[PDB]
Amino acid sequence: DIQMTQSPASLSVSVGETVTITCRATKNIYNNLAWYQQKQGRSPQLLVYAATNLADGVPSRFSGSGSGTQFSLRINSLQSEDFGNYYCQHFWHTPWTFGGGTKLEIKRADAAPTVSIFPPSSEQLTSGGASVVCFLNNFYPKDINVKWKIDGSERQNGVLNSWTDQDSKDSTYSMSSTLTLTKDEYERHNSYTCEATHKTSTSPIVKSFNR
Amino acid sequence: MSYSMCTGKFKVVKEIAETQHGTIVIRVQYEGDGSPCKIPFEIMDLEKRHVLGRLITVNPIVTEKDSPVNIEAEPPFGDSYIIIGVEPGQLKLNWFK
Amino acid sequence: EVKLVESGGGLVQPGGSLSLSCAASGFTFTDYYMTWVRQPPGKALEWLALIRNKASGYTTEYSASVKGRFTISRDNSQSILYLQMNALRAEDSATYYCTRAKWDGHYFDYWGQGTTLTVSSAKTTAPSVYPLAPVCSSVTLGCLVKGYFPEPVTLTWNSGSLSSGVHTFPAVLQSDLYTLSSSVTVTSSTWPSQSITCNVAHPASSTKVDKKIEPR
Repeated sequence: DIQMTQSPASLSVSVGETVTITCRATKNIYNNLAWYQQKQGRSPQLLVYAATNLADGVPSRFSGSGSGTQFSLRINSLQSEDFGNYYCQHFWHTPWTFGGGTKLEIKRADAAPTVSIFPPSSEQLTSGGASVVCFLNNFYPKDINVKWKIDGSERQNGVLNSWTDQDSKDSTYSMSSTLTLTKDEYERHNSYTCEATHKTSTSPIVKSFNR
Repeated sequence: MSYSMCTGKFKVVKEIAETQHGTIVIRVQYEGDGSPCKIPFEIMDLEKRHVLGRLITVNPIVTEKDSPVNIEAEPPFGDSYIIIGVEPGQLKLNWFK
Repeated sequence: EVKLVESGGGLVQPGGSLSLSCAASGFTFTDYYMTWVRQPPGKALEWLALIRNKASGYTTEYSASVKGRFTISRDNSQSILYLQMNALRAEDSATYYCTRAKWDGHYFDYWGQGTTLTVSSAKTTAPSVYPLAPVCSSVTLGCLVKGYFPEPVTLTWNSGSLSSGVHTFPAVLQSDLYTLSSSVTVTSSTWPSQSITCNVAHPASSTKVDKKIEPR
């Protein structure tokens, strides 16, 4: 069998810049290679076939290159609609294996997060559980660190984080951080803090509440 | 317009025709996937290490799997191998000129 | 013109069977090779099976991952593609796409919208929905959807009339069930003066929940 490797795994590129992503086959496949694009929550779409042919409706800013084992996908003056996942696939003998993918993200100016803290709902407390929620919205770059503090001391267990994909309107990221405790533990303490460390500031953004 | 390389098996439709100008015409049928695709073709020594012959047909391509393709080639004098397609099931035809 | 619509996706117990179908239109079905490709959550695409056109005698090929368990077939009178799946396992959980190949099997030029399969022993469960009101310029409200199975849930704010300012976070597996949250950011003059409701629908358990966010 032939394995397909893509590079880089991820990259952030600005609107208007030119980007080149690569695909490597473990064995010679001549030009039996396809490139696909897959946007957030949608079906993959054919971009390039036979290494260099543009598929129907694909903008001419896209170009595929290569023959043998080394292939490239170039996007000239890239647009907001070009951001998403990119896969290569060989068409030699079956199995027709896909590469692991390259995630193309939008590079934009820095944006500090909008931090909001929420105490558990009293409705939840009846179940014996207590989820403290912290939303860190509309930030850039994607890298961020959240620290939970209960009565001044850091808490690490019971933390569940979820990240949105890059926003379609402003190219920012958002993050939800949930601290789940038992009702008895939640009622044993008073101060609840969610601390956000991001590139935009040396000092962390602190959102807190007292029971 | 780029075409894929044919990955599958080929079959000789009829007996290889000899022309009066020292060339041969081979009529092949494609059995594989990926048409329209380029026909892998090479005329080599019996040891399969050096290219000896000359292909006359410009870019042999399978337009449709259902339609056979005429391949004109110029073999060297003596013994040579006509190699059609890629492995597995690659056609390896002995030829004596 | 060319359209592919998959159906049949759902919840199956491990070792179970399920059949997916793909309704094709806008082309001469018998002239084209057809394929099934899957994509597990957050993972790469995986080619599974192919079925050749009329000229190639409608022969089949399978990936080693599904050989002996899955069967690809086609109804040439109705232009429907099928995927018969037996001995299902947890790793078969994915979005399944049916595809058309451009050049006799090569290059997947048309893809359907996909159908989701979940292979699990977990039972269908409706979520609990919790309102997230601020601790009591702009105000952020929330909605916590906890303890549902299987995916998905649909979450809207004020029946879809609020969309700008909304962030719906991917579901996370917590205590053998799914948990998701959503935030809505609105101007401080909007809430509490105007009503803001979280609308949650869980089709698998035929549940609809409306949670009005009240101040604390």
